Amino acid sequence: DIYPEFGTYPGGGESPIIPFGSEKNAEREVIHGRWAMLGVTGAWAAENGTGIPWFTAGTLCTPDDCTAVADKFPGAVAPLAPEGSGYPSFWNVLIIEIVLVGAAEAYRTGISDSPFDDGLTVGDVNPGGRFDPLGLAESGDLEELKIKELKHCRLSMFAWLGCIFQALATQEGPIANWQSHVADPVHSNVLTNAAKGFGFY
Amino acid sequence: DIYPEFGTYPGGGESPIIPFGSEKNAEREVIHGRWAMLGVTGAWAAENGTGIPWFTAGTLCTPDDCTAVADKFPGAVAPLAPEGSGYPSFWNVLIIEIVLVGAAEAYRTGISDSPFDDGLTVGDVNPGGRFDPLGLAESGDLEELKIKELKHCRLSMFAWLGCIFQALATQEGPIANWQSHVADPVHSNVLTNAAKGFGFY
Amino acid sequence: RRTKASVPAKRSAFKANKFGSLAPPDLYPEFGTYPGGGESPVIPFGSEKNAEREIIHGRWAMLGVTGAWAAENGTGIPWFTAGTLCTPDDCTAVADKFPGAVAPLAPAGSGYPNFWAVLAIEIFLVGSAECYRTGLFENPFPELTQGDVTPGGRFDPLGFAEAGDLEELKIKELKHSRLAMFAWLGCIMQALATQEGPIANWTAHVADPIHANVLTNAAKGFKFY
Ligand code: CLA
Ligand code: CLA
Ligand code: CLA
Ligand SMILES: CC1=C[C@H](O)CC(C)(C)[C@H]1/C=C/C(C)=C/C=C/C(C)=C/C=C/C=C(C)/C=C/C=C(\C)CCC1=C(C)C[C@H](O)CC1(C)C
Repeated sequence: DIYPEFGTYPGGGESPIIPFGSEKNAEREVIHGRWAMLGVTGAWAAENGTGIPWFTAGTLCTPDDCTAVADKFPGAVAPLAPEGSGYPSFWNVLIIEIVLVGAAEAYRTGISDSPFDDGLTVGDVNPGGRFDPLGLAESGDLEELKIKELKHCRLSMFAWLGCIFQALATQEGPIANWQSHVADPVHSNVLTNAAKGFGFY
Repeated sequence: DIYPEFGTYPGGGESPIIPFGSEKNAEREVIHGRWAMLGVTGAWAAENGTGIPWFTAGTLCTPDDCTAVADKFPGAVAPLAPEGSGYPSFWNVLIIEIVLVGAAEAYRTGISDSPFDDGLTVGDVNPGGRFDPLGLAESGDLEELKIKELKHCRLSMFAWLGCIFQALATQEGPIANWQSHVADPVHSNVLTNAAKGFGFY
Repeated sequence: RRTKASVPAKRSAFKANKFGSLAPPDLYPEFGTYPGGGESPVIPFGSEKNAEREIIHGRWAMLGVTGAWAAENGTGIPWFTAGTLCTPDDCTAVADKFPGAVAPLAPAGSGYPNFWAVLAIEIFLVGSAECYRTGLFENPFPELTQGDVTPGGRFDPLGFAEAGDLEELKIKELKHSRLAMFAWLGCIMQALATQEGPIANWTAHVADPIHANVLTNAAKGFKFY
């Protein structure tokens, strides 16, 4: 069996708890997983590198101050910024964020015409035409690789939901919570935190 | 076109996010919308004219005392109560509103027969048999006015949802949150209040 | 050893005699309808499995509501804090929690329910039963069907199912199930809002009915505003 766990891939199955409904729901699922995966690994890396929890990283960069981000990146040869000048600013990045992500979005979904105009079809999660220069889509069992990615997608989203609920309850951070649990698993758990209260009880 | 924004009205096509399901859902959407129109408009007007938050307005009338509600109307020529505080009462307002709203609801749905004795049909929204003393429904484009009503329904409900979550976070009031936003658009928003922790973090 | 294969001819210690239906011919005049007898009033029927899921959550929530009720009546400890008693450390306390208990789970001294001991027994018993109920493990009782919430063989030793009308009893259980689940939801929301046990909230609400309500505690912000 390809998918021995509880649920099954959309292509074949029944979706036991929630009905399958639209196929756009499956499109969203994959995209949510492909995103949350990047989010979870980014929160992991930010906690490991800087010790700053992900959920307050936005406090760092603000309209008045967005210079602190420059010195955070570990092992960089020169800063992010022009040193004292600190050209990077919240708005400086924001205009860049909105234009670049909006272009990437729209050329993905087909709100605007595809610039690549290379036969790629919008509304498919797996293009496999240009976004795989390495050819791992072409080679190997492509369907099995869709399965693995899906599994990683669902795991990462569930871990993301865990991360947000741990940020709400513990207020410490994902990796800080991981270190607390590993240092002592018996007396550092969700139920131990509930016994102590989540800061509200 | 008719519905250029995201999504569509019940007859326009398939729902993007939640499948349409039962036909009664459209009726619930309209009724909830109209109640949210009333609710948002009341929350605005009471906060603008008086200044009390709508959410704490519940505590203001209580069976210990419901005279603070009296005379708290802008430009009120006629007092709500006599000079006597005893005549106005929380249960006096409650009993009449229970019987009036229960009658209105039962007549609208058909638990009890229509006293109006009109062509207005139960299990139906905006019959228009008598609810529109002015014939601009039929004189104007009835379908255009219906889609306009529905767009205002969805706007008012989404705004009411935002109002309740702002009350839970900001605890200052919807209109008062508006005032804070315009007073300082960049230092007063969600992200700033999240940096403050919504009063809990 | 030879094969005897005699006739047991044993009767149930108690076997309820036919009592039929004790309900009116109308069976769900309440809001909504039982599954397999009409259209779901509001929420869409997710799957055929959802009926059995409703039954299981219902029976579990019945048992949970009665447990919180009896625990608070017998000890005064709220259900949501009763977990803090039996822990890997100092699970001795959890023992003497039953009013009138001739003996303690923890005899005086070291003798005691260990959390891990209790836990290990809990996994080995409850998980086994949970699996045997569902398609996991196998079927130790072939005469019964795994995946059926109403087996009604060895699981009704008193035979109420066959003694009365089966389907009215089924809907009666379903109504009790939905009532107890909604009551359980009320209990968790009350625990969140007031930080006091269900029977404590009940007592506060019956001593002075006019105050000690949702809206009274809301006037204080549910201790958060
Ligand atoms: C938002 C992301 C997302 C999306 C769009 C989907 C969509 C889908 N999944 Mg995927 N999945 C997700 C999350 C998601 N899932 C996560 C996190 C897990 C890990 C538990 C899985 C695990 C999973 C399995 C194992 C299976 C699916 C299946 C399916 C399909 C059936 C369900 C459906 O159509 O309704 C989609 C409806 C929703 C996504 C709404 C969910 C609503 C609940 C209430 C969410 C609860 C968490 C929520 C975010 C909490 C709020 C937090 C907030 C307070 C901050 C569909 C294609 C099944 C399938 O393909 O069948 C063939 C299948 O077998 N998925
Ligand atoms: C209770 C109010 C309500 C109701 C009954 C409906 C019902 C409907 N809408 Mg409307 N709609 C609403 C709210 C509502 N909508 C709001 C606020 C918006 C603006 C965001 C819209 C925007 C909208 C669009 C754009 C479209 C619809 C469509 C539809 C139909 C699709 C079926 C559906 O939604 O399932 C019934 C509803 C549900 C199953 C909703 C469950 C709740 C969801 C998952 C999350 C909501 C969060 C919740 C408020 C959190 C509360 C927490 C708080 C208590 C603390 C149906 C007629 C579609 C349509 O007509 O297609 C033909 C369509 O295209 N609606
Ligand atoms: C988890 C328990 C549970 C389950 C599995 C079901 C399942 C079912 N019910 Mg039952 N029911 C329940 C609870 C439940 N119900 C409760 C508590 C009540 C009393 C209010 C009822 C009352 C009821 C009636 C009156 C009827 C049904 C019907 C049905 C069927 C159709 C609905 C469906 O498939 O979608 C199930 C979908 C859901 C359960 C999703 C709803 C989720 C909301 C948001 C509630 C979440 C609860 C809570 C706020 C979570 C807190 C989280 C915590 C972290 C704070 C199905 C067998 C109908 C039927 O049989 O049709 C023929 C019918 O007529 N049920
Ligand atoms: C379905 C549908 C159809 C209609 O169309 C419309 C509609 C709106 C009615 C809609 C309805 C939806 C809804 C409202 C769903 C809600 C479901 C819910 C709330 C289920 C709860 C299920 C709850 C369980 C199993 C709990 C078991 C509890 C146990 C073991 C406790 C054990 C225990 C005890 C004794 C005391 C110790 O201290 C410790 C612990 C705590 C361990």
